[PDB]
Amino acid sequence: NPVLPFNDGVYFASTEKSNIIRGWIFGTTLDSKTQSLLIVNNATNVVIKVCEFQFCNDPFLGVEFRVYSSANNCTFEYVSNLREFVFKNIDGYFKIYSKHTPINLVRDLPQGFSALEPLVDLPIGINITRFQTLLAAAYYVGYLQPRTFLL
Amino acid sequence: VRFPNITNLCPFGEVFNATRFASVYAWNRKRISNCVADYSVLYNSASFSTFKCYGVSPTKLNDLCFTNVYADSFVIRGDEVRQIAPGQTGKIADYNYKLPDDFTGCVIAWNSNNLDSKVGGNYNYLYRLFRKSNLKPFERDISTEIYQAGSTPCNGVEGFNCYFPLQSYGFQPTNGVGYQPYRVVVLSFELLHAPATVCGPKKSTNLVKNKCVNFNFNGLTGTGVLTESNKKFLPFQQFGRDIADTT
Amino acid sequence: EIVLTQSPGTLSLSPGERATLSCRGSQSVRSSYLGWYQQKPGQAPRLLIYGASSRATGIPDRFSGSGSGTDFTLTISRLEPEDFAVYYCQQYGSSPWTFGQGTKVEIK
Amino acid sequence: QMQLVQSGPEVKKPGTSVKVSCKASGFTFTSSAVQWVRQARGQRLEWIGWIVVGSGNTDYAQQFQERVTITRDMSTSTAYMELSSLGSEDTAVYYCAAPNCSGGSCYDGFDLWGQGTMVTVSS
Repeated sequence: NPVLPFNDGVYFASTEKSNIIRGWIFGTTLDSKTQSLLIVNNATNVVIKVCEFQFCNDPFLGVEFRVYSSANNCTFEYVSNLREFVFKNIDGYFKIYSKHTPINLVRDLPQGFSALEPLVDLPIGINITRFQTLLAAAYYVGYLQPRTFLL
Repeated sequence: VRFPNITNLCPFGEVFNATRFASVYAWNRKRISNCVADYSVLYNSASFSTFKCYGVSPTKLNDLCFTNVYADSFVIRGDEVRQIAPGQTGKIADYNYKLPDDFTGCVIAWNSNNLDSKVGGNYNYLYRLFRKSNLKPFERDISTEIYQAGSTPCNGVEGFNCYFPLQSYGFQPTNGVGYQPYRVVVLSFELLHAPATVCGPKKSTNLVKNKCVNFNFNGLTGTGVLTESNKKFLPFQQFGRDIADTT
Repeated sequence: EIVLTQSPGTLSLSPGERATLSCRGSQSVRSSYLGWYQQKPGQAPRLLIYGASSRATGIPDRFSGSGSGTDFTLTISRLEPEDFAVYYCQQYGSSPWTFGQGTKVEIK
Repeated sequence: QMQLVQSGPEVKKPGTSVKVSCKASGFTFTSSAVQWVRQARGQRLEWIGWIVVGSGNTDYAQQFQERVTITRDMSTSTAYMELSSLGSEDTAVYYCAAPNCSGGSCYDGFDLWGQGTMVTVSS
């Protein structure tokens, strides 16, 4: 789980059956200096908290919760096979699109087509430049570009 | 004109109807955002003795959207009620609760003699009296160090030129109007580079079919005849568009 | 409580010479909260020395005050017709306040 | 300099709860204490006590309880002190003094005076 940059939009793909990867972190400093967003999808609850988080150097999840040391000055809180997610921050809105499909491959991306239905649009004004995943496996990371598509 | 069901209203009642009121020098600040601001309920309520809005129309503040609403709630004396105003001066206005000259927001104050005053004297409310300098706007100072009027150090011992900066209020039911305890809450409207999800209620009207009407569904406005549709929309989709970029 | 006793009563000294006045207490006190002050026979008292090291406003430089422990003193080098008065010894820290016992510097 | 104002001449009878005011001008009389002094005719003076006018906190001697009490008035910036159960040998004069200092960051001493209240008792 290395720290990865966020340029314009992050596409995350997972081929998991044990739901090992169930968290995401977004922000710039990730050391309580600036606002940071943490999303954890545990059991039947998906909790997203936008606070000043003092994240740990090597955050991890148990099978135990060791992600951040402190959470000061919270600004937002919300509770709600192959899994595909798209995260993009446009005009102060953090849009997350999600899609869940059956998986027929072990360690490869199936050559098919499936649209990612919108999931949430958080009205949070946070500058996001880096992101890191949270795992209790393999995944895939891609970067979006300003292109024209015919649907 | 139609809007979704009004839900997730801002917890305005939790501030006004609070069982405890904060001190003047330790006013309680609450943040409200991403909620429906039921401003009309407070505006039409007759339980408030003072209702002063600066920078916003009291009858049209429900149409104004802000990034956040900061509710500063406290209990003060009646004579100090006028001190809660932009550009005002006084002990509370300079040491307990300071408001900026260009403050935008609404201050609602109501007498709480029947709720805060006690027969033996409610001294639970304290206000800053002695300080080195006037407090900055929206600055919360709760220092309990003994104020040194002169150059002689107090060393934690009261005495000459060593007075306690905090003074308690003698709130009693038999006290006068100016000495009676009054609860004052100031709602300051913070508007920054944010989506400003804090907004007032949206009006709704009965639906009319088979008649030329001017329809306004959220952000889509137009004029036409609304009839029953046999089409099927996706759960997240709101409106459909034709091949010529027409709704 | 703390009780102090000061120089004895009705002492007469010739003008222009050294005059010394004493104050002793049964219990030790803090010098940072100490004060000697003067009062004319028929008028309000006036502060003379505070802290045994700082000269009080409106006091001539010829007046001096000092002391340590439980024994403190007030000295005037040259007597002026404005010295016919009564001097008082006091400590002004916490709740106990012990005002002066009175010492009349008189005129021959 | 500051300026304190007290009452003037006073002739009374023993047993009367005498009432004397002390107001200040020239300096901020917000929460500065007021210390009171009594002295007989040419007789040595002793300690009465002091009052915190900001919150009206009274402090007196072991002998002046249950016979002296003082109230506050911020409107005219005056300390109002009264005595009860006087005596025929209590003829004296009363003075009040606040810490002589100008402004909020001021000096420490008690330098200036009031006007003095002469209490004379006969029969």
